[PDB]
Amino acid sequence: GKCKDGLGEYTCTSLEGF
Amino acid sequence: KPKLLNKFDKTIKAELDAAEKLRKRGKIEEAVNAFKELVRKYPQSPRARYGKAQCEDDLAEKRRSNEVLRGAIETYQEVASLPDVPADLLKLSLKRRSDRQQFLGHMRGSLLTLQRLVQLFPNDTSLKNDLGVGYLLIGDNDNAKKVYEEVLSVTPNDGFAKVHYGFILKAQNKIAESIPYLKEGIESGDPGTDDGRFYFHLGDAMQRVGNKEAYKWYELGHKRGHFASVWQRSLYNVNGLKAQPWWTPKETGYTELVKSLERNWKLIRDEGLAVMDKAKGLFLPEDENLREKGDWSQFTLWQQGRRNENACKGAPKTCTLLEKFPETTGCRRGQIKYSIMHPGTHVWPHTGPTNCRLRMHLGLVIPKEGCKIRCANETKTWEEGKVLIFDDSFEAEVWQDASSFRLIFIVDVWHPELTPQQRRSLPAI
Repeated sequence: GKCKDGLGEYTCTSLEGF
Repeated sequence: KPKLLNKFDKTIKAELDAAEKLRKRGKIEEAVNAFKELVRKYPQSPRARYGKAQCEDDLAEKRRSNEVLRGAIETYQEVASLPDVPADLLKLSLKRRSDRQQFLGHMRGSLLTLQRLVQLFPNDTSLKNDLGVGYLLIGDNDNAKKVYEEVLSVTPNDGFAKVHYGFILKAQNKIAESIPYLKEGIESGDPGTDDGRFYFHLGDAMQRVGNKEAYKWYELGHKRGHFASVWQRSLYNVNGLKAQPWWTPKETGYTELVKSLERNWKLIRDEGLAVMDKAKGLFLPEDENLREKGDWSQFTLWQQGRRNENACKGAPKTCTLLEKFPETTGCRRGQIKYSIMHPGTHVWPHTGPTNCRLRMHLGLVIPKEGCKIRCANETKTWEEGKVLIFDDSFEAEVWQDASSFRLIFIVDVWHPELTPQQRRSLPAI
């Protein structure tokens, strides 16, 4: 799930290493 | 403190220390070949294999290389495969493996590693807590919930499990039930509980139930450095950006975009009404648990700076018009979307995730009464054909008490003081 209008996800960004 | 040398490794401690000293002195490449030489000479040595992994881990940091880190991740695994690995070293190796897997986005891989850790160390409560984080990171809130319910059945006052359990409950809209877990968890002061996410959701949960103590926790969250202010509670920020709830077009510098939206507002409206009439399904209900009640749906043209081609088939002229403004089409921390809200709707007080965007609202169909939006301490109304601009990292609240639908067009732009390099580098939201 994405944080669009709010901040409800545990993390809003994706992890892609360096 | 930690016991990392098994019986054989104690007999080669001089060689192991010499290699590790090279790593601690920053001679990473010399340390790699030294530990690689020890792995060749002593292929069963767990401390030698761990030294190789740590050197690869450091080399990955120096080079900023995912490939080199994938090598380290495999070597951490090899440590655990060897015979007679001391418990401390086995735990250190697999914990770093999981952490580095998460760093690369190998969330399923990390989960398997965390599951193995809990199987190998069934009484280590901190590892079960870590397993729950692994589930949260892949979006598996049900399994995360079961993990923390197991932790709390054994250690009821584990603060880390409380805050994460409370976080899960609130995400499930169990607002009242989440408050004591979030509060007791933060108050425990256990490692991992001084986290802005938990202050954020405790205060929001309290606002939803009418608990006036909400802002005492926003203030404490601000004091501990999690919020720029009690009003502006976004958690994915660039510090220093001008912070104010309401902006004028001139203050943003995006006056050409605003002119284009206001001059061409009727074609934007008309394509939105056409989708309302002939492609309703493109409007998706708001799905972030932001409503107390009512009906609120959005038809998104851009998200994370990516155009939705199929959506733009439904608003082709609007998408063509906006293509000329990369300050919004390239805003990877915002959206471009129609937003319809119907009577009987109330949006709880809330903030967005980031201070890196400003939000424009173009009025398309605005009933003469009943619709208003608050940002911080100031409430405003929309006008058809006119742009409002606010910073939704400040607390906002919305009401729709008209007798017909309210349609707006939402256009997010990069915060104007963000550099071009920042606009290219910030991870999407």
